[PDB]
Amino acid sequence: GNFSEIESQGNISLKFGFLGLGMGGCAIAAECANKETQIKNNKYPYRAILVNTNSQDFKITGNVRKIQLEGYVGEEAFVKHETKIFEAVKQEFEDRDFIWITCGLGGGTGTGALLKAIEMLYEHDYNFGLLLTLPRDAEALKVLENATSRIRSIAMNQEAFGSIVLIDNAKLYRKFEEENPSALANEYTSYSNKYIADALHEINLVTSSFTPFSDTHFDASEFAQVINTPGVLSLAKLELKSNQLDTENPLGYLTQLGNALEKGVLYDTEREELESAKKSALSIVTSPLRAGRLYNFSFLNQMENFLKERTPYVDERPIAPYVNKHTTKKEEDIVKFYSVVAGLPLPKRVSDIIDEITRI
Repeated sequence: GNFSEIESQGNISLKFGFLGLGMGGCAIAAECANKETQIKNNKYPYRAILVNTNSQDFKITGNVRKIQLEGYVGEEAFVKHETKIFEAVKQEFEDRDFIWITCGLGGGTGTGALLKAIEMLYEHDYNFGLLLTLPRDAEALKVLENATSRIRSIAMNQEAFGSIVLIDNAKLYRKFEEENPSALANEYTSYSNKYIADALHEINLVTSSFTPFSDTHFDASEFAQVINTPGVLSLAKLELKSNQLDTENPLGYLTQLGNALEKGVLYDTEREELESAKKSALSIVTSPLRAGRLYNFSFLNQMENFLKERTPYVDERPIAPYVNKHTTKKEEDIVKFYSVVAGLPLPKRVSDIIDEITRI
């Protein structure tokens, strides 16, 4: 999670704002807003407004704005402080390009308050999306079936806003374990918030920090397009050595790429759900020496066909080759892939719950 080298010489594509709701949501939002970079004249690129009831845990500059709902978060308390909530949005997010309403599902923040925030930003013409966590415990999602749940209205109105970035806590916890086998569970949240913040910051950075090798780009404007696409969005990342990108024995590297597309950075996507994507963008980044030998029609055409067959309904999916002119000798043979796939369907676990609600 250290992008100091890339930052000093690069930039971010979108000035993100984060509207956190509830503990988990506010925790993620705060972490993103606390983000410190070496980007020149943009030390703290992200801003956040944290909406939560009063609490000591709430223990979480000037880039952050806290809004207490008292109650010492439900639809009622949200609506009862909506004027102050919106005034803070009006005063803190004027220079933002995109707002992420950050909320935990199955947690202590109802979908009722979530829908009200979505209605707010929509009625006021903001560019915004959803950054939502799914609980490690399935049993926690049953809350979505409760009498006051508005998960169905949110799902049915996906076209009103941008991408829904889902975060699978079960997934991040395992990465946390396999990563830090000696750490205590009590340390997970910290790691998690940081992983989420880094994932979003990384793609935001990569899309405005390197030199395009061709006329095909995955730049700030294309990133904006994808991020503003309705439906679920999945981020994927892969690093390989030059010697594996052998277009004559494509299975090694393509197997790795296909696996990365399904086992994303924050959520896992089924082959059949990916096939359902509406938008797709992918960037490759490597050294000047490697770029010269790697970026030819054989490789790029092979890449285009592979991706086309996996996301058949994507109108135009750019394969954008880039060169990191600042690549060290040690990183010289490394080839990095950054993928964004948008307009994905909601995952089965959530989708089954919505269908149950429609029946009822």
